[PDB]
Amino acid sequence: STGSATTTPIDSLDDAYITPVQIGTPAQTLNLDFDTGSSDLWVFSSETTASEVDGQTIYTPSKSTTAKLLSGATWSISYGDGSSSSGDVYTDTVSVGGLTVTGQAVESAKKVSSSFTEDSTIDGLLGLAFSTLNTVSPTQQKTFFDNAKASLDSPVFTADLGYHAPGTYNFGFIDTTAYTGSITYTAVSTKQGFWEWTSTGYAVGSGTFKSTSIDGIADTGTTLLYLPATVVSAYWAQVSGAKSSSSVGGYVFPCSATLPSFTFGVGSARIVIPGDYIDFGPISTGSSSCFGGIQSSAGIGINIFGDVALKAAFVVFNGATTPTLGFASK
Repeated sequence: STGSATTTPIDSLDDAYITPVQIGTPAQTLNLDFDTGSSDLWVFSSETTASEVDGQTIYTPSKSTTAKLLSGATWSISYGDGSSSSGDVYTDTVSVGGLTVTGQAVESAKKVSSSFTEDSTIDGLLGLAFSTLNTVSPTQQKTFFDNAKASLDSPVFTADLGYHAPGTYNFGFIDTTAYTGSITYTAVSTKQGFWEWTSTGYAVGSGTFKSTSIDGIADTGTTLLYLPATVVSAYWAQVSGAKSSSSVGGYVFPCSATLPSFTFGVGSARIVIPGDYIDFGPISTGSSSCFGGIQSSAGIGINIFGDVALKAAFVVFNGATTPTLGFASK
């Protein structure tokens, strides 16, 4: 089997991407944030505290003939941005882009933090990291990808995120028309439960490439590119007037600037992030100070190749017995 679904930016900045997902019988379609940095499929639901729901589409298990309470199971998750959610668990039929999993754990939110409430466009998350991170207790549950894997033509999914445009998540096949050149594959460590890999270096604009190992995670659920303070300082030093602002919470730059590109290494290959991808616009409405798309990972504890990086590439998440990551230009 295979699946193919379009993923669409939630706003004009590409702050996140939503992908329609069919849950239950008859289908209830929710728009979920596919997140390769976590491993819980959770939804706004009929059980979510009413005051914490503001415009989201909810899953109502009582209206699904295939829903079953997973008795005794609870979940609770906290994300790197400080947001959180928790609740109980149902199993139900879940389909993405024509690919169907029966008996998928659908984690129903009883509580969500304010950031989720305030984002009316995201009806929940669909985790695509390794199932070892799943938070369901006392019986840990499998991700949608893990459940689908044996049925897939090939044990892979791909992320093809657009810049200010829709893109595609494919399951079970590599679309050879979706990228240019060849795909370069690189080793993955699953020790922390992430799609963790080591970039071979970077360049700023037309500058020379610096060969250096940068361990990080491929995370579709993180908006920006978070790299070591040395790397980030070298980037922003090439932008007149750019500075790190403690008040704002990172690097800002004059909105009048033209940003240089940023290149990252994948083995001997190179992925170029155009300068425009690094512009996240005014810090507040009408401001002439703009927020940077490359930020320091210092104090996160991990480097994160988020959407800013991933959307410059066609990315293969290879879930074979020895997982790997592939990157191609597009």
